[PDB]
Formats: sequence, C-alpha cells, structure tokens
Amino acid sequence: GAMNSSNYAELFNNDIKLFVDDTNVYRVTVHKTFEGNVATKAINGCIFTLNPKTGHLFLKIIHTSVWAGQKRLSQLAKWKTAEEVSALVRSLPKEEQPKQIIVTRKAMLDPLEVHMLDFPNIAIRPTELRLPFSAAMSIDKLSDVVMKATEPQMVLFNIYDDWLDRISSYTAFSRLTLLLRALKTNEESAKMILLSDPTITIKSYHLWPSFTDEQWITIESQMRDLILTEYGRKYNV
Amino acid sequence: MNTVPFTSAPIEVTIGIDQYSFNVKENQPFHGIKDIPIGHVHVIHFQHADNSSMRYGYWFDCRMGNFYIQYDPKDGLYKMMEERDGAKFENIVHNFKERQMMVSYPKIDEDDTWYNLTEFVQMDKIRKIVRKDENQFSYVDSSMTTVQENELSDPAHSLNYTVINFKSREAIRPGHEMEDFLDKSYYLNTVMLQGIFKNSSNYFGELQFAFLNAMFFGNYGSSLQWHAMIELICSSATVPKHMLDKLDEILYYQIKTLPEQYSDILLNERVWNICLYSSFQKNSLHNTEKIMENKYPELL
Ligand SMILES: N=C(NO)c1ccc(C(F)(F)F)cc1
Ligand SMILES: N=C(NO)c1ccc(C(F)(F)F)cc1
Repeated sequence: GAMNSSNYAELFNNDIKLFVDDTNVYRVTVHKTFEGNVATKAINGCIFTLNPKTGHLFLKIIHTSVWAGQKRLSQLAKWKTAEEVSALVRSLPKEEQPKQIIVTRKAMLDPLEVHMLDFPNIAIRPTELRLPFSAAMSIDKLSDVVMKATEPQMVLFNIYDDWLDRISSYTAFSRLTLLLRALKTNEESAKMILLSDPTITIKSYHLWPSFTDEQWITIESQMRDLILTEYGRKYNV
Repeated sequence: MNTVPFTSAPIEVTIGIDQYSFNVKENQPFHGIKDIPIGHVHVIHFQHADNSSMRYGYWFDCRMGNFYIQYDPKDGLYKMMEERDGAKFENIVHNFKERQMMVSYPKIDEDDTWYNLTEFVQMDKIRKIVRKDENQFSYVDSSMTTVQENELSDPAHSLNYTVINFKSREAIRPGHEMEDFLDKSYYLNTVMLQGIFKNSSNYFGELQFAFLNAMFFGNYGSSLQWHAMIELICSSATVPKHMLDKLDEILYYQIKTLPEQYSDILLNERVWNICLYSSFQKNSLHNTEKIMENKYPELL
C-alpha cells in the first residue's frame, strides 16, 4: 500500500525499489503575447528516478521537442513519465529491475500501472510522505545538464556522492531530504549555506561539497534552522 | 399464453414473476402462474418469509418446455423442474385452472416495461452465463459470485459474465497505453464487440441480464458487471450511433423500474457521474440523464 512514516525503514532494505518524481517533467514560463494574452513556453525538464538505498539516480532529460504539436501537456507529461520509467525498467537486467516503484504524486499511479502491465510482479505504490524532490533542479549540476540538453538524454548520477562510505543509507537519505527541503523552502539561503566557503570544493565527479563529518553536522544544523525559520517567517511565530 | 404451475406452497414466501410480486401464506392453496406472455424470457423468484437471506430464482422461456415449481423440504427451496410428459402437464394444469388456483400474469396492455428490460436477452446466451446444461432454465441467487470475482470459490456455481478490466493487457494495446486508457473505443469495438460478443445485440443482452440479476437478487457481482458495461461504452469516443440511442433507451427503463429504496446500493455514484457529466457520451443519454436528475438528484 502507501509508503508513510510507519513503514519508513522499508526504503533501506535489500529489495530494489525506485522513487519516481514527475514534478519537473513539464516546465513552462508563462508570459504575455503582443496582443496582451498569456502564453507558455516550455523548457527542458527531467524525470527524477532514485534508488534510495544506493543513491543511484536515473535522470531522464525531457527535451522540449517532445511537447511539439501535443495537447493537454500536463496530462501527457504523466504518461510520458510512465513510458520512460517503463522503458528504463525494460532496459535493466532482470536482477536490477525494481520490485517496487513509489510515485511521489498519486496522479502517476494509473499511468505507471498501465505502462507496467507487462511487469505484474512490480508493485506500484503511492506515498503519504511530502518528499522534496521537486527541488532537484536546485542542484546546480542537475540543472545544468537539463538546460543544456539538445535532445532526449539519460544521465546517471549518485545523489549521495561518496557518503555511503561513511554513513548508512538511512542517514544518507535523511541528509538528502534535509538538503532538498531547505533548497525548496529558501533556495538562496540554502545555497549560501552550502557554497559560501569556496575552499570546501565540489569534486568534479560529485554533486555536493566535500564536507568533513564535523562540517556536515554544522551544515545540517544550519539547514534545520533555515527550515524552522522559514516556517517562522511564513506563519509568523 | 403459458403457465408455470406450482405443486403446492408449503412455506410462506413472496413470489416474484418478472417485475410483479405477491405474498403466499404457509400452505395457502396456490398452484401457480398463468397467462405468461410468450416471446420473452421470464424470471420467477422467491424470498422466504422466515429467512430473507437468499433471494433466488429461475430464468426460463416457456417455448423451451413445460416448467413447474415443487418445494423441496430437504434442500429447503422452491425448485423449478421440467415435466417431459406433456399429457400429465396439460391434465394437472387443466384441473388447477378449473379450480382457479392460479394467479394471472397481470400485464397491463399499454405496458412495454418487461419487453424493454429484456429486448436483447436470450435463454441460449443466459445458459452461457449460468452453466447447468441438464436444465433448460437457469438458477440464480443473491450469493453467486462472478468469474471475475473468483479471480480476485466453487466454479460450477459462478456467473460467467464477460471479464471487463480497464487496466489489463486485453484492454490496452502495447504502444497505445495512454490512448487506449483514456479512449476505450478499441476495447469496446474491436476486442469486445467484434471479438467476443459478435454484435451489439449480444452486448446489450448481457448488460440487461446483469442489471436484472442485480435488481431482483441483490447480486453484487452482477451490479459490478452492469456498471462496467455502461462505463465501457461511455468511456469510448467512437460508438456506433445506433448503439448510443439504444443504450439511452435501455438505461432509461432500468432506472425507471429500479425500486426507489434500492438506489443507494444498486447505483454507483462514480460511474453515473462520470458517464452522464464527464465522459465522451455525456451528451448522448438524454432520456437517461433526465430521469436520473428527476428521480435521483441526490446521487448526483
Ligand atoms: N410430483 C410430480 N410428479 O411426480 C409433479 C407435480 C406437479 C407437476 C405439474 F404438473 F404441475 F407440472 C408435475 C409433477
Ligand atoms: N453474446 C453474449 N456474450 O456473452 C451474450 C448475449 C446475451 C446474453 C444474455 F444475458 F442475454 F443471455 C449473455 C451473453
């Protein structure tokens, strides 16, 4: 059934599973026309498909050409997502295929179920958690590769960098969701926290800065304060 | 005009014949039903006074043989049986008719209700849904489950309705996932009408049979099948124009006949709101939409 706080540790067991977030698949800028009407212009998007145990991220870049001449794009985007996730599963060797796929938005359930009919043993699950994966395009290297794409492209990352050498996947996922929640709630302030010391460098082959264990404690503390503050600046408390 | 004689009435029972019904008291001198119109299937059904559990009954066509009802004290129900001795049947019925021990099928002459509810229903096809080949008549009751229900447990006692499942490989062409899920025309027209049913008359007949079992027996699996067959048509953008017009008439008479006090359990809110107000055919069921709005505006 649905994934929630009560069954949270299931994410880090040894059954392969993927989260699928479609938030950033169909992305537009809304603008005025010469006649004073409003129009949209699409920009490149991405499917965020993530193994929470290993950190492996399958970033399918959605090039704006896929929308050309199509109607009801917000609806199409859910079915395009499901098409691409199904294609990804079919491309994986059997022993790498997931046993569950957890969609972050319930509106993905039927499109994914229909595209995965050939995989009756793969469970398609919703979640009650409010996961911050929409903020993935606040990660500079992810944003960069999406915007530069000139054609459909899949790019593979490990969203945990090398963290699993030193911490467990429960702790790594907690760190990731904290970073992404902060970026979602106040992007400028979160980026200041991560990047105001240029000597703590991002390795060429990484996404996040090369913080020591003690620096990660300080960073994580700063992210919590930002989230609680914004919750303050928001509701006035 | 044919006759379904009754050996006796040893237990108090409400007896239905099509849309009519009457109460018979324990050991009341009742010996059956006469003047049954020829040319239609019929259903004769029972609800015992003491145990309203299990409505049950028999679908039959008097053209196919001489049928009668005799109560079985061992199995505790009124059973239909076929009398193969035509002379014995004529003579026993003649005595019963002469003593005026039979009720008369009380058909008003203006009234086409039963024709309209059974227009496409045939016993030969009904026997395919209810498999008991040694009999010419078919038993149904409140509890029998459908093949599709069993898949999700006695197969001999199941309602073999056509399995409709919108999230199934049968319903969804590989490569046309979104197209086929959002517009079910290829599932309706190619898979079901051309492939399985063979024509719309067969589609309408099973749909009508599914409704009548839901209404008369409270058979939940039949209600599921009725709604699924409606939803499959309404969710198709491409439906032959004669089919839509006929569906509107079919549904109008079903809604007209439904007991007002059973609408809460026999009508699925989601299907009807989707069919009448959201679907491709939202504008094609004028008679059905008008009676639903004047009779059940709450459901909507
Ligand atoms: N007990 C019976 N046979 O042994 C029997 C009783 C009544 C009928 C009827 F004519 F009404 F159909 C047929 C048979
Ligand atoms: N051709 C059919 N498809 O199964 C079919 C046609 C008519 C009935 C009926 F309910 F009227 F008996 C049942 C089935």
